Amino acid sequence: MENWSALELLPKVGIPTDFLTHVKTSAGEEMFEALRIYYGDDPERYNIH
Amino acid sequence: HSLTPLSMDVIRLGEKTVIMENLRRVYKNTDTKDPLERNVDLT
Amino acid sequence: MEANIFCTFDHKLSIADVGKLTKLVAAVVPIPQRLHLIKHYQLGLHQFVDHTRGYVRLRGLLRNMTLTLMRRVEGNQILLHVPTHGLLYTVLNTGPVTWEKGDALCVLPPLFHGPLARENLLTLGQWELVLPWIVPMPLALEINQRLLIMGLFSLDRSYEEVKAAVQQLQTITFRDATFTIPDPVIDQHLLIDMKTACLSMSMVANLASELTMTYVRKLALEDSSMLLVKCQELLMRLDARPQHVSPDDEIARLSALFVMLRQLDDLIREQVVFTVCDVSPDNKSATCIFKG
Amino acid sequence: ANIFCTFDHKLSIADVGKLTKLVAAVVPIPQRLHLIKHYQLGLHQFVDHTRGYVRLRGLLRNMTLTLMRRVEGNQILLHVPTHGLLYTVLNTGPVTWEKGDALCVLPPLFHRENLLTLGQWELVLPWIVPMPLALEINQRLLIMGLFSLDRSYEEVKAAVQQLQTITFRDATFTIPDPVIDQHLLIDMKTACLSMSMVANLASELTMTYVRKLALEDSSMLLVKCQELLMRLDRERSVGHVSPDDEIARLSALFVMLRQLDDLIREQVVFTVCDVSPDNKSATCIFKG
Amino acid sequence: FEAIFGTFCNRLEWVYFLTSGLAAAAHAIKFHDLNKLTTGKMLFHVQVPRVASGAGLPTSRQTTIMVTKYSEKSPITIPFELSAACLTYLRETFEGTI
Amino acid sequence: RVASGAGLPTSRQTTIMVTKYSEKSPITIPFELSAACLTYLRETFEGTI
Repeated sequence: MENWSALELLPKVGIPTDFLTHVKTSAGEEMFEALRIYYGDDPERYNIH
Repeated sequence: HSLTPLSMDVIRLGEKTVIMENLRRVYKNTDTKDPLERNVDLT
Repeated sequence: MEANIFCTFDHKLSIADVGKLTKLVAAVVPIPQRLHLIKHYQLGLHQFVDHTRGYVRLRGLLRNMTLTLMRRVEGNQILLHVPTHGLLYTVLNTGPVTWEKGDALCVLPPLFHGPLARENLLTLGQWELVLPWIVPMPLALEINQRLLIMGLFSLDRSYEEVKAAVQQLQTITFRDATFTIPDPVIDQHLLIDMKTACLSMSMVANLASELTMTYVRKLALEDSSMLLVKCQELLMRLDARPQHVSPDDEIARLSALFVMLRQLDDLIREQVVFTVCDVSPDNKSATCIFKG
Repeated sequence: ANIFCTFDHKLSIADVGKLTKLVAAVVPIPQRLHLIKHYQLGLHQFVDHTRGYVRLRGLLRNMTLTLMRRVEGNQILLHVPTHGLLYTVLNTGPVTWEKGDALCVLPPLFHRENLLTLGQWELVLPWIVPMPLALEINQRLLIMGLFSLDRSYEEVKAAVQQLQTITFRDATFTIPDPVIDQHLLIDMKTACLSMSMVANLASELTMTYVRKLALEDSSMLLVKCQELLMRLDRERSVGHVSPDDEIARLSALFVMLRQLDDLIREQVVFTVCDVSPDNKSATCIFKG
Repeated sequence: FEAIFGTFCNRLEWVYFLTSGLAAAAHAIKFHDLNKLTTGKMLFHVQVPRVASGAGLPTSRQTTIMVTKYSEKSPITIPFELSAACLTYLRETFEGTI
Repeated sequence: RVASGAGLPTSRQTTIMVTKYSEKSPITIPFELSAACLTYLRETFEGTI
C-alpha cells in the first residue's frame, strides 16, 4: 500500500509525460503496478498525522 | 488592435496559400472525442 | 438537534487504523441511540451481528437505527455527522452494488458476495466496523420479496421439498452482480409479516369488484400476446354482460382495494434514505439527497 | 441552486412575453444538470402516441421538479427548491387552491394561452392539483380502463359518460376516455391486467396460506379470514400444485403489485399556506 | 531500507484558440454582455453583377439584395471542485507552525 | 479536459497516480585456484631459481 498523500504533498519533478495510448486506457488496461485514481478534490492529503 | 507573429505550416496550391493544422494536441488525454475522426455509414 | 456526534475510541489507533478510517470519510454508518457522545463499540452493526438469529432480525434492528456520515478522524475521535432531510451530501458505497443515476437508495444488512473476502475493516481487538449496504430500491424490494416468499412457501414443507426452491430463491442477480441472502430463518417477525400478507390478500379477494376480477378472461377472449400468454399460464392449472354496472360501487371498492394493496406493498417496500444525482465514474461515491 | 436552460431556436417578442407569464410555474426536467437545452424542458420529450397517461405518470415521478425564475436573454433560469422552504408557485391547472391543501403533480389532460410552441416542440407543464382530486381522477381513469372490453352496451356507455365527468370546488370538467379507437393504450392495458391478475392470484392462493399460517397460531383473525373465504366460495358456487408453480404464483402476485405502486400511491409535493386573491398563484412549502 | 528514487508530475501543454491555425477561419469579437441579447443578426447588402444584353432579350433590374444572418448560440461550461479542507487551509491561515 | 456544450455531461477533473518498482537481477561467476598455486604463492624454499 503506497503513501499517496506524501506523493501529493512532497515537491515533484515536472516532466513531459508520454503514454502511447490514452492515460485512461493504459490505466484501465492495467499497465501500471500500482494505481490511485480519484475524481474531484480528495481531502485525504490535508490530514497530516 | 495588434498582431503577434507565430509559426505554422503552409501549403501553396493554385495561387492560394493555406494553413495546415492538426488538432491532436487539443484532445490528447482528454475525455472528449476528436470530431475530425468520425463514423461514416454505408448501406 | 445533535447535528454532530463524537465517537471516542478506547483502543489506541495505529497508523494503519487512522489511514483506513480516513479513507472511509463520507461512509454511511449507523448509531443505535442518537447521542452526542458514543463509544466505538456502539458504532456500526457489530453490536447486533448474530448469524444464528436470522437476517430479518438484523433487518428489524437496522431499520430503526440512526444513520450518520463519517467525517475527519483525529486522535481517538471520529466525529460522525447526521444528515438532514432535503439537503445534499456525498455518500460512499463500500458495498459491491452498482449505482446508476437517479436511483433511490435503501439501507439493508450486508449480503454474501461471491469472493467471501468482503474486506473486514478496523478489527480492533474483536470489534469490527460492519457497515450496512446502501442498495438501490429494485434490489432492496427484490430481497424483501424473496425473503417473504421463502417464509410463505417453506412453511409446513420438509427440508427435502424446501431445499432446491430456497436455494434458487436465495440467489439474486442484479446488474451483472450475484448476491446471496445469508440466514433466512422463520422468525416471529417474519410470521407477523406473513399474517399481514394473508389478511391483506383475503381483503383483496373479498372486496375486488367483478370487473377487477374478470378483466383478464375477457381480454384473453379478445386479445393474444406474449404478456397475456404468461398471465394465462399463471392461472392455467386452476382454470358476458355485466349484471350490475355501478360507478359508485366501483369507486368504493377500488378506493378500498388500493388501501389493502398499499398494506401488502409495505411488506416489500423499504424506506428511501438517499436519492442519487451524480455518480463518480468509478462507482465509489455519489452525490445524494437525504430522505427519511 | 439555479439551472440554466438555452433555446436552440429563434425566440420572438411573443415567445418571450408568453414565457414571462410563467415566471413561477413548475417545470420538470429529466435530470439535474447545470446547463440544459430547451428540448429537455417540460413533458414534451416523453409524449408519444402509444403509451399515454399511465406511462407519463410513471415518468413524471422520477423527474426533478423546478421553478422558473427569470429569462435573461436567449436563456431561461430555473431554481430547484429544497425541502421545507417556502416558495411562490403559479396555479395553471384546472382548479383553485385553498389554504392548507396538499398539492400533487399529474400529467396534464387539457391544453392554449399557456402553449409556447417552437419547431414542433411546445412547453407542456404538469397539473398541480390537491390530493383528493388527484386520487379521484386516478380512480376514475382506472375504472374507465376496466370498462373497456364491454363498450358494446348502452348502460356501460352511460356509466363511462358519468365517470368522465368530475365536479370539484367551483369547477367541472371531463376526464378524457383512456379508450381511443375502441382500444386501450399499452400501459393502461398492462395496469388493468396487473390489477385483475393480482386479484385472481390472491383469490386462488389465500386459502392455502391461511391454512398454513393457522397451523402455527390459530388466532381469531385467521378464523375471520377463513370464514370470509368460505363465504366468498359460497358466492362463487351460484353457478394440488407443484412447489415450482406455487413459487411462480407467489412471485407473479408480488411482481404484479410492483406494477401498481405508481397508481396506488400519491406523493404530496407542495403544501399551500398563502393565496393571492386571484387564485392565480400561491406560496407553498416544498415536500421533497 | 526501501528507497523512493523520485516523485514526478506532468507538465501538460497549454493550447490557446487565437494561436491555433483553426482560428484563421474565425473573426473573434469579445462582447461584454452577450447574456443580455435574445437574438442578434448581421446585415449583408450584396451587389449582383449584370451583363447588358440585346434589346430583345429580357432582363432584370437587380442592383443589390439584402440578406440577414442570425447568430447561432452555443454556450460551453466546465466545473472545478474544491474540498472543504482546501478552503479551510487557504482561507483560515493559522499562524501556527511550519 | 474540454468544456462541454449545453445538455451534455461534463468531465470531472481526475488525478491519476502510479508507482513503478525496480527489479533485481544479480550476476555471478566463479574462478578456481588449486592448492599448488596457493602454496607456491606463499611458501619459498631456499629461494632457488
